[PDB]
Amino acid sequence: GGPIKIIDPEKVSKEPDALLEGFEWATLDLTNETELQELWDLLTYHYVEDDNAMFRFRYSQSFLHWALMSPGWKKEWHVGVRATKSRKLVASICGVPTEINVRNQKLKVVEINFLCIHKKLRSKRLTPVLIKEITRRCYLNGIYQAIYTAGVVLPTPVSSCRYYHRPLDWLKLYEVGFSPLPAGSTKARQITKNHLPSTTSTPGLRPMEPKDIDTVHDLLQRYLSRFALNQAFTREEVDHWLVHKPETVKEQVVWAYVVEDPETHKITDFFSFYNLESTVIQNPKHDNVRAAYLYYYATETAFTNNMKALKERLLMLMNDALILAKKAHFDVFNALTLHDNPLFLEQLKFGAGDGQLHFYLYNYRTAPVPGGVNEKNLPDEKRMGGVGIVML
Ligand SMILES: CCCCCCCCCCCCCC(=O)SCCNC(=O)CCNC(=O)[C@H](O)C(C)(C)COP(=O)(O)OP(=O)(O)OC[C@H]1O[C@@H](n2cnc3c(N)ncnc32)[C@H](O)[C@@H]1OP(=O)(O)O
Ligand SMILES: Cc1ccnc(C)c1COc1c(Cl)cc(-c2ccnc(N3CCNCC3)c2)cc1Cl
Repeated sequence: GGPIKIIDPEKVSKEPDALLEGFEWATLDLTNETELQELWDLLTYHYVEDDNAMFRFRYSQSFLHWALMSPGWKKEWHVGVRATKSRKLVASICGVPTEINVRNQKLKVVEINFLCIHKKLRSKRLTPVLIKEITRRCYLNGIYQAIYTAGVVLPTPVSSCRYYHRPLDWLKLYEVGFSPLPAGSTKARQITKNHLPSTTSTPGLRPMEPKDIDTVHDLLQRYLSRFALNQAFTREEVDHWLVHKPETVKEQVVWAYVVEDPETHKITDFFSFYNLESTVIQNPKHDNVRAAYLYYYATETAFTNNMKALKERLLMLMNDALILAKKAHFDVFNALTLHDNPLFLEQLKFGAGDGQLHFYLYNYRTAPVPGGVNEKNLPDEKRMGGVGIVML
């Protein structure tokens, strides 16, 4: 495929379009703690809810710092709208730069995230106005393509993936209304079903350390290249997205583990997962669901091109991930059908979700890509090799 249109740099407007009366554009400076707070206040009460109004995503301030100030980031791409009189932040749309591979073409893009409109300004056609203004701001900086995911269907998706959920603390997920009691069964039998080992089983598995950066970078890129659509990681991005920094990050967001070969001492696998709570909206017993999401991972056994061998190693690596997540007090472990994940989701007892994530490319045309599912929307080993990028 290829780009849909060429942008004339000389016709990109210097000033933004007009906004609804009483409102004005504002560039957010998220190094300023009050503005980061303002953004957190908007998202906490106005961001992504499920269709039953039971859970709302609760990105923490530390997550946002991490997600929005990654290598190459520009404040010009953190876009707000404020009420002119109260100065209150009522809408947002953000991007960060990265490079992607789309069928062996390498593309400079922005990843678009955190589109949010205060509930009281909904249904006023403000979204197209947000979208068009961040577009202009990117165009001024020499970026002309974007990638994004959404829960809703818009023109020409590149792929689609289903959410899966492996219960770590089943009872709490039972009390919040998330997990069913099905149907001639017992709390105890469900806890039994979900009970995990207390120690990990992969030989040489330890926490990732800064010294592992170069070797993990190399393994990740090799693995990711087995996917038609992937993130082309830099060294700095491996550092930023995978290596938690104790001294500077007060609330930990990223968790990475490597597999040091007991004999050769070369890293042969790694996996990672991040922390993203949901607010439980109307609930007596509980306030908070603590969720871990599967992130990037890689394994040398994938290059043996033996699908049975890969299944074996992933079944073991991922079950250690569950055990480690449980140990860090997470209530549920979430994954999508992207990567080689259909090889293990069901067998490790993830239950199919109702959530769907659709993937989009702006100003770039390419043939559809497999999302790990089939025409019944259930995991399928023949339908992988497509989506290799995970977006927050
Ligand atoms: C090179 C640079 C390119 C840069 C940009 C590339 C493109 C980036 C694209 C943005 C990627 C975002 C990535 C994420 O962050 S996805 C996260 C989206 N956020 C939420 O779901 C949070 C809760 N919801 C809301 O805040 C509002 O409902 C939102 C803001 C979602 C809609 O507000 P509202 O409900 O007040 O609607 P409206 O009256 O203003 O506008 C109606 C129009 O908006 C279109 N719509 C609805 N949902 C989405 C959606 N998720 N992506 C794109 N478009 C969407 C819809 O087709 C309709 O168009 P049409 O019916 O006229 O055809
Ligand atoms: C199990 C659970 C726990 C906490 N919150 C939700 C919504 C759920 C329900 O499953 C969903 C459902 Cl139904 C929907 C989404 C969802 C939908 C639309 N957009 C997203 N985004 C999050 C990723 N970036 C793009 C926007 C997530 C995500 C999940 Cl994890």
